Amino acid sequence: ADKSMMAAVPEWTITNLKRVCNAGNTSCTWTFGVDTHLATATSCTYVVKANANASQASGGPVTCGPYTITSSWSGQFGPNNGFTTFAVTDFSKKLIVWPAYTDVQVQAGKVVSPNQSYAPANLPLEH
Amino acid sequence: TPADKSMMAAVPEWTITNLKRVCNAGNTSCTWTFGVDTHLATATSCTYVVKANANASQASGGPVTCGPYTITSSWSGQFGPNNGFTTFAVTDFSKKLIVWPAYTDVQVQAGKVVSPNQSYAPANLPLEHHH
Repeated sequence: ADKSMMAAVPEWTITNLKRVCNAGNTSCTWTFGVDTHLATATSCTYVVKANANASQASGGPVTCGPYTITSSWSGQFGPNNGFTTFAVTDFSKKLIVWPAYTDVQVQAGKVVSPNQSYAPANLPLEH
Repeated sequence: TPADKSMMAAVPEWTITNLKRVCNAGNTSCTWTFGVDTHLATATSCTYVVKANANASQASGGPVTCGPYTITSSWSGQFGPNNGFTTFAVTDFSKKLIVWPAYTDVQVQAGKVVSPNQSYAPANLPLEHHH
């Protein structure tokens, strides 16, 4: 038997996503909004620090409004295809999305356009 | 350029089949076994081993290749240990598609197959095959 874990709600849009890292790459500040389209959007500032290579570091958990956010960077496909995945969880709703951005997309410190939308999945936590 | 873009690919959901975690007695190795069934093709069977000096069940794994897939995993206790959960990242590099199956420790701790099989909608990952 098969069960779809995808929620029957609109995709969540990650708005105006950008990554700004300091000169030494020991701190990267990600800013974005989370717009579920069914409620007021949430604005987030998400800072990842490291002794070296903050852009490769795993971040969080960070709270932003109803969300708990982490991130993980992967160079599994080589540096040219490095990418960061966020895990954005609304614990109250038991919903999770995983926005994922290549370094190519965010390296210039400009906002990613278009905004990217993701379908939430159910996470069967026990409250 | 449009304002917004759905990243969800126009393909059937990938079903993770017969998922099981078995860790050794000292929790220095956990073997996850599961299939990736995209339905568009016959399923791929995978054996995914995560090793650690301690607490392999909490350790990040991969990358491991299984058929066309590259797989990593990360465990999170952000909601407390009773709500620990493992998230996989399963990417088909050639198709530029990725899913993130996620299982709570409660679901897998018995070492028994998770049922029902859980399916996930793939997202597009805009990797550059042409640098």
